[PDB]
Amino acid sequence: ANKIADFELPTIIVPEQTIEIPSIKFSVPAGIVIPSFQALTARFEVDSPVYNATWSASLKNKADYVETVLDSTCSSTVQFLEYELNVLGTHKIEDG
Amino acid sequence: NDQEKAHLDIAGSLEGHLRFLKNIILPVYDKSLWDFLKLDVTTSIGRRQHLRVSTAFVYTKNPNGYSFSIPVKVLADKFIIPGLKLNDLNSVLVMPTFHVPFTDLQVPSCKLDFREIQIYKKLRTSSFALNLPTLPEVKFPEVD
Repeated sequence: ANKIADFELPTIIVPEQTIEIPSIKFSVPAGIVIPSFQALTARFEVDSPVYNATWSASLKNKADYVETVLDSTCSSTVQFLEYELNVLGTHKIEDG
Repeated sequence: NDQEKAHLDIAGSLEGHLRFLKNIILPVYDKSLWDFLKLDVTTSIGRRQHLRVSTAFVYTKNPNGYSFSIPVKVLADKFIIPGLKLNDLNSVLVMPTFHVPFTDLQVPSCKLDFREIQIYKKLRTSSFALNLPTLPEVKFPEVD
């Protein structure tokens, strides 16, 4: 710089720097864990002040028997539109 | 969605002012809406009108249920797993320490087993750097 323009460059001193490497973690599988079926519930409800209907399906697995309960109820403004249906079914499996 | 149960719930609420339309008369029946329906509230005059819909789905599962996992033995600082005992290959291989030239990496020795599986809980890497004059030397400290 002094050779080319009679002007020396200011000296730069860039000090230590600390670069962070995050604590990385790799998780690999060990075994399978498949949950057992216990209960499944599905409920559908509609409400209107001309029509109120509710369906409920419940499928349960207790011991060695599956239970299935179905409810279907409906109400309306007409005296022949309000019903109730119920179903209960037990199915026990014993060595086939 | 978690490790206990699955839950899907959707709800919908509809509100309006359907009042001027509840006041309709059926000329074919010669009777009105609410008269034929035999319903007065919300129907005779028509007040604020509502409609509700709800859908619920719940499944219950066991966090363990049927858990088939590989047996692992933890004694002090290593995991030992009784793998298949096939006497075909060598018994055990010991790899001593090796120094990588042009650096300061220190790899400790290892003992690999064929019949079983031995892994070291903690692995230690010493600090190492390069040799660059008047240059920013990147020194990597030890890591466990």
